[PDB]
Amino acid sequence: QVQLVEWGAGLLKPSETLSLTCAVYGGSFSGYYWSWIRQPPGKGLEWIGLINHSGSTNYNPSLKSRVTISLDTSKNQFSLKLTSVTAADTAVYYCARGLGIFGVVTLSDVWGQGTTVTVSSASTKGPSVFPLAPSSKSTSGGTAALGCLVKDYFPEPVTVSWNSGALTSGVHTFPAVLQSSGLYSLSSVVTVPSSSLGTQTYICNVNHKPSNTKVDKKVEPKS
Amino acid sequence: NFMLTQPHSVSESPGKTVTISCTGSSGSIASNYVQWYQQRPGSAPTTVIYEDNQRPSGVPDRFSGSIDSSSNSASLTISGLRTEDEADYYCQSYDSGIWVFGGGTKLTVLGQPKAAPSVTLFPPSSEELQANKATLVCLISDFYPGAVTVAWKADSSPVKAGVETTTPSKQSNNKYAASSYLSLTPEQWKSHRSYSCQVTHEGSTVEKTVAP
Repeated sequence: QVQLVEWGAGLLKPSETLSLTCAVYGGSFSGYYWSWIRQPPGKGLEWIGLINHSGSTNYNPSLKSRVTISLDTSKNQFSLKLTSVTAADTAVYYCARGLGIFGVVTLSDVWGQGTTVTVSSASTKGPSVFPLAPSSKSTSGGTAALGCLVKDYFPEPVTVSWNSGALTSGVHTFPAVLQSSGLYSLSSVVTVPSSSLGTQTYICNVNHKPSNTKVDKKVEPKS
Repeated sequence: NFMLTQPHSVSESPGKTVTISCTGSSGSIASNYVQWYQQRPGSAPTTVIYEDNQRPSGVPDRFSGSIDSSSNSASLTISGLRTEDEADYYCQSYDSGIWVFGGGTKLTVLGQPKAAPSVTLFPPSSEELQANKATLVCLISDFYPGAVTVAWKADSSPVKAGVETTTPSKQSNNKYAASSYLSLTPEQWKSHRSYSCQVTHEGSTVEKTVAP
């Protein structure tokens, strides 16, 4: 049962160097290759550096100036070193098995579990609640969508309610989105009927436990 | 600068045979093997196509792959498309050993009729000008399959300043709701004359225009 593990710090800062190492189970490195692979948020995997038992390496041309992979054959591991970490470096890092010849891996059977590395320097912040008003016109379908927009908070999570839960017809919460500056955003809307619009109260109550922010905002059809 | 790309989504009902593509950009995919990974949600990648035409032990032989050197594209083929095939499909190619991947492929089994999405757009409210902020709101829901792409416009011109698209989640009626948001500034809101949000659902896209 060939097994692999990775480890390291889960939080890194900008302009810092990132250090990892993966451990092997049930084997050696003699003609057994190893790769360090990462999952950018919402994107596919990509690799940075490899090594074999002797110590020869191949590097990612884009991350060549920031990669250093070394083997520790006595205790049977291999280390990832990523200097000068930037916002583009957010990912979860995977070490994988490799069999091959002449530098190219011809076999990747098992994969590591992957360790989480966060690259941000954003402090905790309270959401800026933003009600959104629709066109307030009877569209093709008799549906009126009213809601509030949540932005600029850190970290997760936030849940948005409606009329203290009284309204449930058009309520649809969402997962959060990532602002590149280090804050997050969310969304909430209610799909109320067009006939029942204008006079009924539509209020969302936002919750951000990390920032202890509780804000009540009222949504209006038009002005 | 060799890179991999994968289609955003494909629609196909169970009982048919479906294909998944992955095309190189700068170089030739004939110079390295293609390896396909399947990623069921909440699971680590596992190989399905192996050395361009083989499969690992335990995977049914219906998972067939091929390499086309005419247009530098690779194909993932599933013959007996099953409801249990729902996963994330990735392709592999080597750029001097680079384990690069594409954008990802979401293949869904059709157990429901095709749904034409309805899109509602909300310009930044008046309470946002005093806060020195601005953001277009683009809400899409009630469509299946739930995988669309969004492109912002600024006076009928592409813009990617704050594209933040997150995955559609499950709804109450088994449908999905999209997400794509354009973060902006009050000076930029009044600077132009026409803002729109579009979603390319399958083959036809529906868009609306909002102006300040």
